Amino acid sequence: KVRLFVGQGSVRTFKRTASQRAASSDVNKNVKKIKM
Amino acid sequence: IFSFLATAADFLRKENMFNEIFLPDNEETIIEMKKGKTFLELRDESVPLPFQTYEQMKDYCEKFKGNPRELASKVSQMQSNIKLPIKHYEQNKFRQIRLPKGPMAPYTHKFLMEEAWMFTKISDPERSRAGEILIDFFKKGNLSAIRPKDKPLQGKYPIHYKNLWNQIKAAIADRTMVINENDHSEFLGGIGRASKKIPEISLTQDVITTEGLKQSENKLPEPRSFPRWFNAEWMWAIKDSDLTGWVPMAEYPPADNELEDYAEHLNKTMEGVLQGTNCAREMGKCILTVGALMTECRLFPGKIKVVPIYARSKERKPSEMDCLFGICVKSKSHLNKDDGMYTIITFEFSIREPNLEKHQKYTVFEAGHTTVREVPLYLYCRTTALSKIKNDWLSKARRCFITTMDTVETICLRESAKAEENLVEKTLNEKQMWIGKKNGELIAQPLREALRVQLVQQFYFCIYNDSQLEGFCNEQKKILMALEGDKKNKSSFGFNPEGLLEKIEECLINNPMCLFMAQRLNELVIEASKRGAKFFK
Amino acid sequence: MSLLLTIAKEYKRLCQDAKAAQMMTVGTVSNYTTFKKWTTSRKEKNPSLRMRWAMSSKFPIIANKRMLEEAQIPKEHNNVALWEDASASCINYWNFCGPCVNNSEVIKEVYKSRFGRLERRKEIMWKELRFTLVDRQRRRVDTQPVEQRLRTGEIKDLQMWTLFEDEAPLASKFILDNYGLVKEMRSKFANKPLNKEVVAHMLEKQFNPESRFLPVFGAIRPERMELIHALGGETWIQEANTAGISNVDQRKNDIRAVCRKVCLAANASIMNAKSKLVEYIKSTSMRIGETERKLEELILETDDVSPEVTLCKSALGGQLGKTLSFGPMLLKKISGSGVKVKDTVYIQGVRAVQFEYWSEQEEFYGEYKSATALFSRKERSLEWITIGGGINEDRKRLLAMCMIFCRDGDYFKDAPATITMADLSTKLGREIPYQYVMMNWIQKSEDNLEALLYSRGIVETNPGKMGSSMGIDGSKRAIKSLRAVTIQSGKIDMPESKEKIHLELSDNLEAFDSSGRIVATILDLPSDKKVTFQDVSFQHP
Amino acid sequence: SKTFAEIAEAFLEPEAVRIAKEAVEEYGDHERKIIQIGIHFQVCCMFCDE
Amino acid sequence: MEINPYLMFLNNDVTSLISTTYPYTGPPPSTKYTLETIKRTYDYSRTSVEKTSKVFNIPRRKFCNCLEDKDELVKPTGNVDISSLLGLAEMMEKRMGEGFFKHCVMEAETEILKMHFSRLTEGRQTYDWTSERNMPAATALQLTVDAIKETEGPFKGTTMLEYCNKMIEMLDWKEIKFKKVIDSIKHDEFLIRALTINTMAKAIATPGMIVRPFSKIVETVAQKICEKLKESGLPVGGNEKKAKLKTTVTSLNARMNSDQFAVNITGDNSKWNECQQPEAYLALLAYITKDSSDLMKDLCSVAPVLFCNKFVKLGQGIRLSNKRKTKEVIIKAEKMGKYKNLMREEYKNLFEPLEKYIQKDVCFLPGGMLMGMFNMLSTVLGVSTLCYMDEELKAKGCFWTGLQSSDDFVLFAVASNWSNIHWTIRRFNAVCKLIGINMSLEKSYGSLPELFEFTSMFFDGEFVSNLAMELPAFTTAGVNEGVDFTAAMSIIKTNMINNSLSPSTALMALRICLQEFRATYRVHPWDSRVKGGRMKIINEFIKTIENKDGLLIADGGKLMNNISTLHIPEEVLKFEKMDEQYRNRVFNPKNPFTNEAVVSTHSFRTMRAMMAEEKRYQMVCDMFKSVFESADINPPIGAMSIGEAIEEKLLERAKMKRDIGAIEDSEYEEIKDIIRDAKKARLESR
RNA sequence: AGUAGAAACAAGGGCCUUUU
Repeated sequence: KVRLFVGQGSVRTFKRTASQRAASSDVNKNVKKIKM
Repeated sequence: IFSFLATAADFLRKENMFNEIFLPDNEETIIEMKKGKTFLELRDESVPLPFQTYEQMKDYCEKFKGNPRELASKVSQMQSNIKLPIKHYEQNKFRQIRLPKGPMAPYTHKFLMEEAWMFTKISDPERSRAGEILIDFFKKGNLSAIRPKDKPLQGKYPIHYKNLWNQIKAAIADRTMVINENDHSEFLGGIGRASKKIPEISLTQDVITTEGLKQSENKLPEPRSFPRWFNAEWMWAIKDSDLTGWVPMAEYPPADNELEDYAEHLNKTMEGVLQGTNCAREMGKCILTVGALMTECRLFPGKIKVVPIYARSKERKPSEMDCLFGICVKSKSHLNKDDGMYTIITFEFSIREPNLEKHQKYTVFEAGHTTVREVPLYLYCRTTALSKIKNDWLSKARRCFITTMDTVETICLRESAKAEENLVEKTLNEKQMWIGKKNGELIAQPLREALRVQLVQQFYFCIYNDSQLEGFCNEQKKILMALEGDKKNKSSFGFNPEGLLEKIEECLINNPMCLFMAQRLNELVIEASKRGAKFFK
Repeated sequence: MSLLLTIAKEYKRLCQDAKAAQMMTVGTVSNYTTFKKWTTSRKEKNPSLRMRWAMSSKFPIIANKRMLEEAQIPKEHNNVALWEDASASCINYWNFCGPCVNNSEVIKEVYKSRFGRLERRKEIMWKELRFTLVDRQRRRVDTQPVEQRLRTGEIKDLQMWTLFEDEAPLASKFILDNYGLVKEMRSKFANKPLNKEVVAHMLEKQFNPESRFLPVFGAIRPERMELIHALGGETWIQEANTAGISNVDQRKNDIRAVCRKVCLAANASIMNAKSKLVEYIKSTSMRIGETERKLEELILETDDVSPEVTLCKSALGGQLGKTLSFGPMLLKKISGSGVKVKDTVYIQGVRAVQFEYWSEQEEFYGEYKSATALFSRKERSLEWITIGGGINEDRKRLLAMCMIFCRDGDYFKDAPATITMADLSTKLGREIPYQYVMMNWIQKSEDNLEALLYSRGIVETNPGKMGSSMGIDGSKRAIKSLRAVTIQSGKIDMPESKEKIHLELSDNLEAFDSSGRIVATILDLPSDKKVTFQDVSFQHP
Repeated sequence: SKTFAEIAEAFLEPEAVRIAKEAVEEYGDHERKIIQIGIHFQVCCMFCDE
Repeated sequence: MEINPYLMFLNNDVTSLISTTYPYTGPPPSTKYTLETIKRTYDYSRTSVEKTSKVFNIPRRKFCNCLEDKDELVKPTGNVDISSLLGLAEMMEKRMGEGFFKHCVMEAETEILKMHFSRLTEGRQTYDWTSERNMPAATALQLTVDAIKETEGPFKGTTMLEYCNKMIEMLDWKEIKFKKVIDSIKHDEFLIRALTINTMAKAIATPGMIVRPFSKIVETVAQKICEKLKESGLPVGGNEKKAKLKTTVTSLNARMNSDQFAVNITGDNSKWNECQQPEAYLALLAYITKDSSDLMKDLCSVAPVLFCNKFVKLGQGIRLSNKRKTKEVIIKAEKMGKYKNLMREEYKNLFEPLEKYIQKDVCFLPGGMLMGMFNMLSTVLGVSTLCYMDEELKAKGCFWTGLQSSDDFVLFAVASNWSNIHWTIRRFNAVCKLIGINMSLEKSYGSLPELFEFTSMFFDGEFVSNLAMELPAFTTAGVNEGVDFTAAMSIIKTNMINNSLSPSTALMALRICLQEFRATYRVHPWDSRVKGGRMKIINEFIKTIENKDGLLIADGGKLMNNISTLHIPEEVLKFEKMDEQYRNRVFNPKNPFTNEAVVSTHSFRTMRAMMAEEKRYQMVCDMFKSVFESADINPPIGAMSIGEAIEEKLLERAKMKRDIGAIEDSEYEEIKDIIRDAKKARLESR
């Protein structure tokens, strides 16, 4: 973990682990389930 | 979750939607205009007469239903209690415009055009400044011969003008173009003839009695009859000046395509034709003299500088030439504000006797003799006024070339397209344009010679522009459209032409151009009545 | 360095104050923008006069002292007041002789747009000026050839991530996706002495296709529209060949072909056509010049008003223009309203087939190849049509497709004998309405088209109206002509509206737009064709 | 971008937009909240992470 | 001979020469005017019904639904029948479609909410309710926000709605403070001062800053409505309305039957503003806002009442003088009543009837409109009339359409006989009279097809571009050397594309602009002989400058630009030739002096209490830009305050430069200690 | 004196506010 200034007037915290799952796929699946 | 939330907050902060409004909590879920006691107290007082509270008006409007029977009945009842007149012009013709009555309109342009007599001297590139030219002209000694007589031919305040002329000559002799503040300069420049403000807190009925006090009795302008001398100026301005290249110009650029060659050939022809006239001499005289006066009022305000009335030209095919039409001076031009006011004074030469009706403004002084043989002289001493805006526009009077070229190429391209061939030289040389009447007949001359008339028209629009000419040229369009309708047998009509003519005749006062153009418009409708309708004699 | 210490001392001095401290402490940083307006607010009515006024002044110019001292340029080389201790003349001295920058070849990259303009203009072979009354149509177009056209948000991120990285915002999706463009821009403008704001503004102009509503004649290509002023006016035409400059039509054409291919693939799945289409779109890309771009972003950026793109934009959820379609034809509703109303049509003897027809007055602009129209319908009848095209065949085809659009004519009441129930519907288990059947009928053979035109009443060309009349072969004038078919000269000006409508699509690829209207369908595309796509990636089994 | 739904589709997936829209219509509340509810719904679906 | 220039109209088309009439080649060119306007407004309202308000205790004439004195109706009447107006609104709604207005108010509400309150700064001059003077929008906004801050507490709001709710609260407040060389004012004086609308003599109104946001909201609704309508042309300009007219005329010539024959009428409404009432606008906005959120209902309802209660300031008063005019007294409007005897009979007759309405240096006006305020809402109200259609017209086979913009319209009537044409026109006049909209009988005219006029654009088979209107544009703005010539060329290009300017006219204007450019900056060609210090230095050093062609126009250059190269600045065409040393010096990035333009050396930069605040904001912004180099292009956003951002960024920069760059641990510690001290001082101070 | 319009200027503050 590490804190870091980002852009302007934003201090955030970043962790060096790639976590970008598909958002579209999961949302679509849940929406299809909602129709049963 | 945290990456999604970060992106979302960035995309909200970007749009100014990161507030409670769009992102409220559970409780703060009721956003509403903060209705105040006074705002309601007023809104409940603006509701129309039938209603007495905004609630009734809203309840009546939200449920409003259409009843076309009542609406149509009311429309017909309003259509009957009106009786809108409709007047086809063919039956109800346009009576001739009535022009005001009184003495002839007098000359008003700053610098004499027709009368003005000029002195030439070979150009010196090194000495190109205004003062440098004036000094060089003074040194030959022809200028120093002038010695006006005490008695003027006409006009008023002679002594002041004579004293100022002597003072100017002394200034130039000293090579310092600064005039001192004396009684004559003070009176002509009105240095102290500005009414002094009186406070109201220091006022009393006794003070009112001691000196009369009443609301200013606004002295509206007075009416002046048609000028009989304008035609002479036009005809003179449509003649060559024995010199060419009076107005400066840029250098034509290269060319790559046929279109550019055509544009450059037409522009060359028009510029060559238009550079030899006299109107263009006045364009040059205005551009240079006002440029100098602009660059003096900017630098030396509070000092009554001396500026010449001059121009630069070129002998026909050769050397160049500096001309000196006259001399000007400018009283204090302390232009603290836009659209200011600063009196100037203009001396100008002539070889002609002054008309009483025309040259009412001027105060001439016969001044010895001049060679060409010997001829008498006449020193025309005016006292006019100018502003910033008039200065800038006169200094940008070169605009007229654009308009004239646009009209000429709007006629030539249209005539060429109907035949699908380059018909410009033929149109220019041959196409006949009526330019007046002589001996009861309609004179006509090719376009190449009516460019001069068009240019003079645009120049005079620049010179005599005022509210009157604006209103006139805005209200005459209806008549021209009616004329076109008559030409094509389109049964035009109107509701109240008499009011239109009244509006027009209201804006005809003491401005030669308006009056002259109106008389010409009447002569036009008359000549067309022979081949058309909708106009009375 | 020491400058840093000066900045810190300045900050300390400001914070020592009370008011500045308050305004800095309170609120967020956005307040800066606001404050940026409360200061330095002053304009002038006539700037030209003011400039002439000021230039005359003894010392009009303003110059920093440290720059002049560093330059070590004479104070007055020849008794000229360059500065007290500045005149305009000073600049001349600098230009003619003075400190020289190491190289000025970077300017060609900063203003790549204008150098591109000059480079394109140098390759135009001018043919011949002619004179004639040119027919000009007022339509929206684009006047700047641009590669990889983007939106303002992407452009803003591109500037920040190419100039100010230390103050870059959190990494966006676009920046990750399009890293070759960011790298290319970064390399040229990194570690360079430059006015950063100027470069940013020029990159903004670089990526913005200037769209304008102008009169136009001839082909429509940005390469011409940028200099249309020097090609022709209302009365003249300067012929010139501009075909081979900044080809932008081949990539648009390829994009439309790809959308057609994917839309035709994804019609097989009756149950899951939509999902298959989206998956097919996402798992595909294509190369543009040097970079490789994802098809979805290209579709979002594009402005091709075509059923393929319209459908894809709907599927992804992109909003699109208020533009209808009917086959290879274009439409635009100027006015009117209506509501669906079913009516039967007997195909052969007695075979009822239902078809829906609107019921209200409705004006419609139309546009087929080299032809245009402004027709109107009313309660299942073509009220009138005014054409301003220039080709006989395009005129006839436009009129026929318009008649079909409004389901006018007897054939809709009593179908032609030729058409059969096999072709009426269910080519692949999906019903095909009557109108598209008639469209296929007319395309199939010219004779059917002639029969359809005959269906509309024919009258005798009255006197005077001879010029405003159209025969069966699209004649300008004849002795007998189609009923209520006005004709004029000059293309009908295309309307305009800056509106954005959300529209969904059905399981059968029927794009609804918040009302019954069918904006587009898969049954208004070329049947099929084989193509070899270059520099494309169909990463799907 | 003249209506809220377009602004939500800028970052939110259009499906969640349609969902929150239907939800607002059923409740009858202002549509200005199409964004907030959409965000919440997305968080849950993404939260699940299959 | 007697030369006459009009004779060219005898045998040549009138449009192809109408430009010659416009005197646009020359320079163009209180209380009496305002009093006459007030009187005409109170007269047009034909009724005499007067209520009495309690807040102001001023008789309030009601200009709606009280029509009387139906004499000489031809003249302008300012009474409105809300029933008729609502019926016309229903007709327009029906034609457009179901729920036509809800989508519009939705598209407006989508913006009114997220709008930043700094947008108000971009507007014409607005009256200031503190100094009682006209002032640019930004200064007035800053002044009133400082008054708010001094009164109760800093305005934390950042959006339009918060600002409006704070104005509504400010109306209630008994006292309001505001800075001055710091007077305080009671509720009633600020209540009057908020509504007060000044005037500028360019005439045109100047409403207070309290009313500006509500006006923006109403205008935004009117705009989103008008843009949809195809029978209006106010938002659009140039080509768009011409294309509209062409489509309209085609539709007309197609619809009309053979028996039917069309007519046109160029109309120019009169007293547009004087006869429009904001109460009809109030009712109309209520009808439009019948289904949408109550929020838009109130927000829209606000501006009409404010305008229906708007005071109007009398400016500069009368001037007194003696016979010789030596002396001269000045008197303001407030004291006019005292010296009522000392005025001309006409001025007294005009003033005396309004004394009851008159309040100190103001005259309460319960209605009327002023120039520029509600252009698009009146345009909508007037387009409503064209839609009208009734049984009688269809029975007689008559129908009228048209195209109206603000106070200027075009009408297209159709019928089968002139006896019916006249009746149709009278019907139109009546329906327009029912809602105040009048028509001038003198300036308005008609004719058979294909001869009309609309906003100074004359129409026939063709449409002659006026060109006169665009002549003033052919001037050098006067910003700098690089910008001026390119801007002029771009103006010429636009005029060529739209106003169908000819090529030779373009070349002449280009040469004229180049010569005025050479004259203003006191520059002249190298080969010319306009001696000057600049010119002499140029000439000697031009021997050193090897390439004559590449020389810049400002540096004794020559014109290398034409019709086919107007879309390319000179700096670009001459780049190749430009001498290497000359090019390097000309475009050296760092120099003392150093928007489709190139940035070169030629670019040069050439009531105090307020200056103090301006310098404070200037310093803050200046040093925030000093730290952050991307402050202007991309508006900052975050949760940190300015101080916190500066603190952290400065510390990070110091650490980066101590790590590698030329800084010593001593220097880094000194700077960091300074920063800590500054932070402590800032927080502790206030 | 003069300008122009439907009112304003005819300097204002305490000594200051040359190249078409």
